[PDB]
Amino acid sequence: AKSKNHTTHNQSRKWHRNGIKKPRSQRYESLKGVDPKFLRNMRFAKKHNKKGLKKMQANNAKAMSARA
RNA sequence: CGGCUACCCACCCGACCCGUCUUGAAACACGGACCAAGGAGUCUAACACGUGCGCGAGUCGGGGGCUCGCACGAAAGCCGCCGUGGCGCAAUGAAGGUGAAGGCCGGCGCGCUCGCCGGCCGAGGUGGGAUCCCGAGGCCUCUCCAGUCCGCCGAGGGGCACCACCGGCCCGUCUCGCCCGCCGCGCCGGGGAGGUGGAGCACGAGCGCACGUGUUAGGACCCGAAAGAUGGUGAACUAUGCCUGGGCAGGGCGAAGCCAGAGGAAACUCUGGUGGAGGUCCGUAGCGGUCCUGACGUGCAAAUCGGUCGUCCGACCUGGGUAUAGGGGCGAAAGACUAAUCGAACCAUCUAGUAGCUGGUUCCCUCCGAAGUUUCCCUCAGGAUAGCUGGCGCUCUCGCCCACGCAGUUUUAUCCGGUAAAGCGAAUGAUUAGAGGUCUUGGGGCCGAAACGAUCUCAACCUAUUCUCAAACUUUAAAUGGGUAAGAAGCCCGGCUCGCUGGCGUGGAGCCGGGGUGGAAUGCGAGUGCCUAGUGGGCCACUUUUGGUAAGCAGAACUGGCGCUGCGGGAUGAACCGAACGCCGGGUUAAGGCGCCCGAUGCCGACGCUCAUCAGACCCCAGAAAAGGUGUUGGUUGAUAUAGACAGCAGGACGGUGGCCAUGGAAGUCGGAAUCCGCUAAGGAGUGUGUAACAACUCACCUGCCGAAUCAACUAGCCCUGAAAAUGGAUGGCGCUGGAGCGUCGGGCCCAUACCCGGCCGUCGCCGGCCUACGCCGCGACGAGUAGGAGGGCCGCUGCGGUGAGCCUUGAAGCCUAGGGCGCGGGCCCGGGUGGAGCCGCCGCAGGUGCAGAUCUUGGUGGUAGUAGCAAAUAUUCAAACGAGAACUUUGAAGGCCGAAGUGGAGAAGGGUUCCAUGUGAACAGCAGUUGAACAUGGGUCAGUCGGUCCUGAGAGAUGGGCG
RNA sequence: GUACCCAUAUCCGCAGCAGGUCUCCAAGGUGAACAGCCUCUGGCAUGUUGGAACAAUGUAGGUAAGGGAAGUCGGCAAGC
RNA sequence: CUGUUUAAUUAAAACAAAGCAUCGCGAAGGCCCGCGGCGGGUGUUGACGCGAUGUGAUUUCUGCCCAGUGCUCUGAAUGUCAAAGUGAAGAAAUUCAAUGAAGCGCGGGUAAACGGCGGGAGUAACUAUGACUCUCUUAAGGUAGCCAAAUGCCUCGUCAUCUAAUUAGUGACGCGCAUGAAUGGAUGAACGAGAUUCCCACUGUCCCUACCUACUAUCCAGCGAAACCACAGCCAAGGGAACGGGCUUGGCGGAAUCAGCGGGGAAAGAAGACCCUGUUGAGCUUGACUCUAGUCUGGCACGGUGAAGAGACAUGAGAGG
RNA sequence: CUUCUGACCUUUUGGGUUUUAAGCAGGAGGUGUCAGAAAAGUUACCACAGGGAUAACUGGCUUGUGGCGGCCAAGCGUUCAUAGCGACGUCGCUUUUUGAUCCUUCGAUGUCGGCUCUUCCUAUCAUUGUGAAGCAGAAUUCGCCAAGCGUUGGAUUGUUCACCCACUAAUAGGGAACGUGAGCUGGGUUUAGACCGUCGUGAGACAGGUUAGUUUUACCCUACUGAUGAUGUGUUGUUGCCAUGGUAAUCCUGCUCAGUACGAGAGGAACCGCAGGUUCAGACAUUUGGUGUAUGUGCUUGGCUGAGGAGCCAAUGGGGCGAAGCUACCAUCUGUGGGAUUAUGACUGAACGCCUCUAAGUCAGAAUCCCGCCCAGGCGGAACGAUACGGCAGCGCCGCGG
Ligand SMILES: [Mg+2]
Ligand SMILES: [Mg+2]
Ligand SMILES: [Mg+2]
Ligand SMILES: [Mg+2]
Ligand SMILES: [Mg+2]
Ligand SMILES: [Mg+2]
Ligand SMILES: [Mg+2]
Ligand SMILES: [Mg+2]
Ligand SMILES: [Mg+2]
Ligand SMILES: [Mg+2]
Ligand SMILES: [Mg+2]
Ligand SMILES: [Mg+2]
Ligand SMILES: [Mg+2]
Ligand SMILES: [Mg+2]
Ligand SMILES: [Mg+2]
Ligand SMILES: [Mg+2]
Ligand SMILES: [Mg+2]
Ligand SMILES: [Mg+2]
Ligand SMILES: [Mg+2]
Ligand SMILES: [Mg+2]
Ligand SMILES: [Mg+2]
Ligand SMILES: [Mg+2]
Ligand SMILES: [Mg+2]
Ligand SMILES: [Mg+2]
Ligand SMILES: [Mg+2]
Ligand SMILES: [Mg+2]
Ligand SMILES: [Mg+2]
Ligand SMILES: [Mg+2]
Ligand SMILES: [Mg+2]
Ligand SMILES: [Mg+2]
Ligand SMILES: [Mg+2]
Ligand SMILES: [Mg+2]
Ligand SMILES: [Mg+2]
Ligand SMILES: [Mg+2]
Ligand SMILES: [Mg+2]
Ligand SMILES: [Mg+2]
Ligand SMILES: [Mg+2]
Ligand SMILES: [Mg+2]
Ligand SMILES: [Mg+2]
Ligand SMILES: [Mg+2]
Ligand SMILES: [Mg+2]
Ligand SMILES: [Mg+2]
Ligand SMILES: [Mg+2]
Ligand SMILES: [Mg+2]
Ligand SMILES: [Mg+2]
Ligand SMILES: [Mg+2]
Ligand SMILES: [Mg+2]
Ligand SMILES: [Mg+2]
Ligand SMILES: [Mg+2]
Ligand SMILES: [Mg+2]
Ligand SMILES: [Mg+2]
Ligand SMILES: [Mg+2]
Ligand SMILES: [Mg+2]
Ligand SMILES: [Mg+2]
Ligand SMILES: [Mg+2]
Ligand SMILES: [Mg+2]
Ligand SMILES: [Mg+2]
Ligand SMILES: [Mg+2]
Ligand SMILES: [Mg+2]
Ligand SMILES: [Mg+2]
Ligand SMILES: [Mg+2]
Ligand SMILES: [Mg+2]
Ligand SMILES: [Mg+2]
Ligand SMILES: [Mg+2]
Ligand SMILES: [Mg+2]
Ligand SMILES: [Mg+2]
Ligand SMILES: [Mg+2]
Ligand SMILES: [Mg+2]
Ligand SMILES: [Mg+2]
Ligand SMILES: [Mg+2]
Ligand SMILES: [Mg+2]
Ligand SMILES: [Mg+2]
Ligand SMILES: [Mg+2]
Ligand SMILES: [Mg+2]
Ligand SMILES: [Mg+2]
Ligand SMILES: [Mg+2]
Ligand SMILES: [Mg+2]
Ligand SMILES: [Mg+2]
Ligand SMILES: [Mg+2]
Ligand SMILES: [Mg+2]
Ligand SMILES: [Mg+2]
Ligand SMILES: [Mg+2]
Ligand SMILES: [Mg+2]
Ligand SMILES: [Mg+2]
Ligand SMILES: [Mg+2]
Ligand SMILES: [Mg+2]
Ligand SMILES: [Mg+2]
Ligand SMILES: [Mg+2]
Ligand SMILES: [Mg+2]
Ligand SMILES: [Mg+2]
Ligand SMILES: [Mg+2]
Ligand SMILES: [Mg+2]
Ligand SMILES: [Mg+2]
Ligand SMILES: [Mg+2]
Ligand SMILES: [Mg+2]
Ligand SMILES: [Mg+2]
Ligand SMILES: [Mg+2]
Ligand SMILES: [Mg+2]
Ligand SMILES: [Mg+2]
Ligand SMILES: [Mg+2]
Ligand SMILES: [Mg+2]
Ligand SMILES: [Mg+2]
Ligand SMILES: [Mg+2]
Ligand SMILES: [Mg+2]
Ligand SMILES: [Mg+2]
Ligand SMILES: [Mg+2]
Ligand SMILES: [Mg+2]
Ligand SMILES: [Mg+2]
Ligand SMILES: [Mg+2]
Ligand SMILES: [Mg+2]
Ligand SMILES: [Mg+2]
Ligand SMILES: [Mg+2]
Ligand SMILES: [Mg+2]
Ligand SMILES: [Mg+2]
Ligand SMILES: [Mg+2]
Ligand SMILES: [Mg+2]
Ligand SMILES: [Mg+2]
Ligand SMILES: [Mg+2]
Ligand SMILES: [Mg+2]
Ligand SMILES: [Mg+2]
Ligand SMILES: [Mg+2]
Ligand SMILES: [Mg+2]
Ligand SMILES: [Mg+2]
Ligand SMILES: [Mg+2]
Ligand SMILES: [Mg+2]
Ligand SMILES: [Mg+2]
Ligand SMILES: [Mg+2]
Ligand SMILES: [Mg+2]
Ligand SMILES: [Mg+2]
Ligand SMILES: [Mg+2]
Ligand SMILES: [Mg+2]
Ligand SMILES: [Mg+2]
Ligand SMILES: [Mg+2]
Ligand SMILES: [Mg+2]
Ligand SMILES: [Mg+2]
Ligand SMILES: [Mg+2]
Ligand SMILES: [Mg+2]
Repeated sequence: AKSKNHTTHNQSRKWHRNGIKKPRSQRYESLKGVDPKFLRNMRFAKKHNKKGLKKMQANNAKAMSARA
């Protein structure tokens, strides 16, 4: 009662049927796992961007449109 | 005259018997004698997903009620103040409980990491994103003005679905914090800011019906066990008691008791009779069954027969009645017997019990098409999980100087490794040998009373060297290989925000706006989701490799193949070498081959080698080495030959010197040291022949005749030796020798389903037409296939609603058919003949729906075959009769057997009319029959005194009683 | 109740199956005898068929010159 | 010894058996059955009996071990000790303590109860063998006997006899792998359908076969099946699932047959009884696991009357260091 | 599941207070078969579903082990490497030893040994023909062609093997599914009974020993043996031929040769021949012996026919003789030559001016081989005979024409 124990034959020819493609990798990669201190920085950074970035950036857009 | 045909026959070539387990099937693996009918994935519940329909934040009457009692009405219809209820619309906590809105602007409180107020909008934002919109400019017959109208658009705008990310909100917890509320001021509530767990929200998509697939529970694809439980039936065989009856020829051995005689003093002894005891001896019936391992062994028989046997007054044999009943009985004990069954009887039910295990698993065509691997399991014949497959789609991309994305690939850069190899005078580990040196000893020798007093030697040590190694060593270090990059997600500029960081407006991230896509080669359409079958027993080949002596052995790596696969070669084959398959006509080739089987060299083919008394003849491959050859053929390196070798013929083979060792010979000749010189042409102070010794003689050495190559080693091609196995045999055979062998090649030639060209069918894709739009044509690329999956079937069987002014007694169904056809088929249509009363087409619908098998079930018939076989116990013959008919019936005669423990005369149990007569001879009697126990008709069993009835026995059984 | 078989053909054994089954009566000769053999009373046609011939092998039986276990696991079988 | 047994493979050396032992029990008992009752059986019985075993005539014998394992007797002797009962803490559920039946452990006996019975080293005026001596050691270390046996591996042990020759048979030897005393040892007249060897007589068992009879078998008259059967049946070699009939290449091959014969058809019988797997079972056994009838105890009821003594509690007085 | 810890935690079901219990969060108590069942043995009385995924028997690959060889030459062999051996090493062959593997069969291939019987191999024990020896003769040893023909009788053990006695010319080695069970035998192994020893507390085990223990069927096809036959020649018969197949003869002794050769002697040959024998084959029955049912003859037991006479029955009643026939190595008879050649020995003669058996040529040469002699004669053929009345016929050769 003895059988062939382990092999890796006929494995590459199975793997390359559908193809060994890459893992997609879309834009704006997943941001979990990054440094919590940096993340606590960047969240308040974003919400205060969206808070105070109206007036002076609108001024600078008017200024750069007047220049060009 | 034409004709395909399931008619028959001839011929060439191909051609092993199907189904399944299997890596492998024609297998000396299993199932199948033949034929007809039956025969296997159904139904319900539940779930998931896809599909079709209706309604839609709803939906559903499936439970009831309502209508007159009408076949189809067990239908259908209605309810809505019948929505009770299911599922969903809201999740989350263990629970107490709690429970999804933000954005934009203006202002205030220190706008302070902070809260409040006022207005408006309303599910935030970033990058892609089908579509839509706008549009510079572009183009339509003289020049001006014209409008629709035409179409491409660089670029720009809003942006569906969906994807990716950030931000927001709810609930549970954790951390840090301060403020507010007051049916009552408290170990009371409410709130804030962060990081986390959630099956969440972030404008909802379900519900009902039906169909498909898959999974699970059910007898659940079909058949299959040894078992277990419940409840009953058996002691007619057998086991053992008990009761009541029955049975056992003759003989041999000769105890107790007795008698007589003799002896003795007594005790008692001796001799001859009588006597008839024995779990006693030979042997009959009876009972058993040892041996022949005899006969038989599809028998006479599901345990017999024939010889030969054991025991027969006994623990004997035996009939009837009666008792003991299944985990129980009984057992002189063998686990034997208990109705042909016993190491747990028989019958029915639970029961269609269970099975990871064998066997089977029924119509066609089209398309796609595997795996025998990872992990886990009391897992190792199995399952779950990934991987491989198929189906269903969906989202984009095309068509009208350049795209998106991708890659079993290369290049250009750039990293990584520690194997092949190499290395030890580089570490570690082993290891050979020589040389040099003088510190250290011990040990040898010598000068010496002794002294590192001096010296020689030894080992050890060190120094540079030298030979060989390493999977568990290494400085070095390949080839093959692995990753990344080769641009708009990128550059560059400018600015805002940050509680993070901090000399610094510093760093880093994020956000916003702007600017310029031509950034290696080559090829292609890509991305993505669901469901899920089969698979989880492998094997071979090149190369690299582990264990082993080795294997057609076991175990690995990379790639291919076989399995799942044909075809052309290797004769024959799974795996080899070419090459992969729709059906065909022409041409060409591949791998191979061209004496003849057998298509092609039937070339005035090229060059050489080899003769075998066992030749040789093509990867895998199907038998051979070490060694040797003056067999021949090349080749290498030397040595001789013109001042003549080489072998052949001819001449000699001395002298100082019978030199010396000896006096056994030796005057070169068994043995010993040696060894010079002269003459020459050269002689060896003599190789040997032979006289025991003296001697002729030769060899070494020398010279003539001679005429041109010769000698010695060594090497590799063919061939030979080495070479021996069982039935007679294998380059395939026949054969084959100026080849039909070996090696080198050439020119022609042969052919596979490969390639090309052309036709035809189908699939797929890309379309085209306002012609069954589910049809029609057009274009082009392709078609293999087991397990498996889908699609189509105007394939088929049976039934139901609809329809064909369907079909038929002027002949339907079914059956047969050397008849005519169609389709690639499933099958069908017509003709002809039987046949005698129902049948089909189409659109839907619903199934107990299609046979070769399952040692399938039932029914029938073959081959074997007019065969084996009608043989245990001696045996018949003649005449006559009745009769269609006489080996068997009956009578006579004759000859026989059974031979009184019978083949006789009568009974018990059992059988039930068989008893008897008459009549028949169809079937039965295993041949026949006038016969019978066969069939048909009709008869026969007479009792106070024969027995049952009556009695009790072994026992069985009722009331009283007790238990249940 | 009373027939009949009571068994190599009326029972059981799947049957007209050499199997099995309970008892009584039992002559003459030989002989010890109901031993085996032959007759008599009393039954019977040879046991589910016949004819022709006399091969092998058989199955049952019987002899053998010399030697007497040499055969064979064994004197098994047969013979004394 | 006679007897009996596995009917349908064994006839025995097995079984019983008389004889010998051993054990329980004086009836409110032993040993059993039974679902149940003082229901049955032994029992219509009473130790010369009933019940349960071992051994197996007589004759002669019955050795040594209580360590293990059983069995048994003994005492609340004292550790362990279950319900119920007592007492304490607590609002109570509950908790704790003391007391403590059987049994277990402690102690005694038993081997005609199961069973068991050593190995070294030296040592005698030729060598060997070794009575003796020392040591470790167990509970005891095989005593009387007996043997290459039915028990002895090595093994065809060694010697003698038997035969020409003997792995056989007998007789003796004994540090006997691993003999042995009721697990019975050793003899032993009679008898074994028991097993083995040799001798005499006898013979077809043989050298060596031959013949004869009966019944078949043969042919014919009649009447006639069954097993089995993919297809059918000539061989060599090769390859192949590795030993073809069928494939390939060769050898070759005439219809239809009868009587034989057993080489083949890996013939036919039978889903291998040997082996392995199964998470398939049944017999059995015990110091496997989980239980249970039966049984031994303790408690509570049925369950009463009379007398006496005490353990300890309840109360207070006196001694008490 | 238990246990412990943490919160002024939650729930403890009509509402409260307290005990208790449940819960959240995180630590421990174990699953060593370690992703975790709680677990002893035996079956020879066994059963069931299966496996050739998996042993025992053969077959196949392999050749360590076994057996059989070859090369080199240190030595042994009085001297002397190779007459005969040969270490140290080394290369092979064999499948008759054992082992390895699991490829085939587990819905069965009957398993050891013996008896009988056929054929084959050669790695030759003897015989024929030869060569070499440390071959004087004899007796041996080693080689070559060579498997034609032989290779026995017995005691033991079941044996293969082994060992022994005796014969012999010699007691060679093997294969064919470890040939051969529808041929036997069943002694052993290998069931169920039983005993003994060891082991196990036990059911029981023991390639430890002893003993008793059912061996099935052929009529199918092929093969083989034997017998009818079948095709063509018109029929049919006689006489025959031979293609092909089969093959059988073999060995020893005595007497002369001769106690001669040879040998110091002890010892001791060979050829031709002449007698026989062994083994085998083919016959045959005059003799000898069997057989005996001419049921031939004559005794004889018991019974039967009244008795003598004649007979009969007793599964051929017994035994005494015995015809014919069948038969025996238990009687007798017969068994035979030609050719090419192998091994070897030579001749002539080059290669190689010599030599040489070889290179071309030749010769002698045998139990081998083939044929003769001897068996059977084919989908093989000859030569010859007669070739169909009766009453028409019928049938042949020749000529025809339709
Ligand atoms: Mg596997
Ligand atoms: Mg299987
Ligand atoms: Mg296999
Ligand atoms: Mg097949
Ligand atoms: Mg089959
Ligand atoms: Mg069959
Ligand atoms: Mg049918
Ligand atoms: Mg509601
Ligand atoms: Mg059970
Ligand atoms: Mg039961
Ligand atoms: Mg019952
Ligand atoms: Mg009875
Ligand atoms: Mg007696
Ligand atoms: Mg006697
Ligand atoms: Mg007798
Ligand atoms: Mg008798
Ligand atoms: Mg009997
Ligand atoms: Mg009998
Ligand atoms: Mg028999
Ligand atoms: Mg027979
Ligand atoms: Mg007697
Ligand atoms: Mg039972
Ligand atoms: Mg029975
Ligand atoms: Mg079923
Ligand atoms: Mg069933
Ligand atoms: Mg597995
Ligand atoms: Mg797919
Ligand atoms: Mg490495
Ligand atoms: Mg290396
Ligand atoms: Mg499936
Ligand atoms: Mg599997
Ligand atoms: Mg392998
Ligand atoms: Mg394998
Ligand atoms: Mg497969
Ligand atoms: Mg493939
Ligand atoms: Mg292929
Ligand atoms: Mg081919
Ligand atoms: Mg080939
Ligand atoms: Mg082929
Ligand atoms: Mg073509
Ligand atoms: Mg070519
Ligand atoms: Mg040709
Ligand atoms: Mg050469
Ligand atoms: Mg040849
Ligand atoms: Mg296809
Ligand atoms: Mg009618
Ligand atoms: Mg129709
Ligand atoms: Mg029809
Ligand atoms: Mg129906
Ligand atoms: Mg059906
Ligand atoms: Mg059918
Ligand atoms: Mg089928
Ligand atoms: Mg069948
Ligand atoms: Mg049938
Ligand atoms: Mg039939
Ligand atoms: Mg016959
Ligand atoms: Mg017949
Ligand atoms: Mg008869
Ligand atoms: Mg008449
Ligand atoms: Mg008449
Ligand atoms: Mg008759
Ligand atoms: Mg008689
Ligand atoms: Mg009678
Ligand atoms: Mg009849
Ligand atoms: Mg009549
Ligand atoms: Mg009558
Ligand atoms: Mg009647
Ligand atoms: Mg009267
Ligand atoms: Mg009376
Ligand atoms: Mg009663
Ligand atoms: Mg009467
Ligand atoms: Mg009878
Ligand atoms: Mg009888
Ligand atoms: Mg009488
Ligand atoms: Mg009388
Ligand atoms: Mg008298
Ligand atoms: Mg009869
Ligand atoms: Mg005789
Ligand atoms: Mg005689
Ligand atoms: Mg005699
Ligand atoms: Mg013997
Ligand atoms: Mg006898
Ligand atoms: Mg006699
Ligand atoms: Mg009895
Ligand atoms: Mg018997
Ligand atoms: Mg009693
Ligand atoms: Mg005694
Ligand atoms: Mg004792
Ligand atoms: Mg004690
Ligand atoms: Mg208590
Ligand atoms: Mg005491
Ligand atoms: Mg001594
Ligand atoms: Mg002793
Ligand atoms: Mg003798
Ligand atoms: Mg003997
Ligand atoms: Mg002992
Ligand atoms: Mg003992
Ligand atoms: Mg034939
Ligand atoms: Mg063959
Ligand atoms: Mg092969
Ligand atoms: Mg073969
Ligand atoms: Mg062979
Ligand atoms: Mg066959
Ligand atoms: Mg053929
Ligand atoms: Mg025949
Ligand atoms: Mg036969
Ligand atoms: Mg089976
Ligand atoms: Mg398993
Ligand atoms: Mg059983
Ligand atoms: Mg409560
Ligand atoms: Mg309450
Ligand atoms: Mg695990
Ligand atoms: Mg068990
Ligand atoms: Mg037993
Ligand atoms: Mg296998
Ligand atoms: Mg095998
Ligand atoms: Mg088979
Ligand atoms: Mg068989
Ligand atoms: Mg066979
Ligand atoms: Mg021969
Ligand atoms: Mg054999
Ligand atoms: Mg036997
Ligand atoms: Mg035996
Ligand atoms: Mg036995
Ligand atoms: Mg016997
Ligand atoms: Mg035949
Ligand atoms: Mg001939
Ligand atoms: Mg005579
Ligand atoms: Mg005579
Ligand atoms: Mg006579
Ligand atoms: Mg007389
Ligand atoms: Mg007279
Ligand atoms: Mg007379
Ligand atoms: Mg008479
Ligand atoms: Mg007579
Ligand atoms: Mg003869
Ligand atoms: Mg010659």
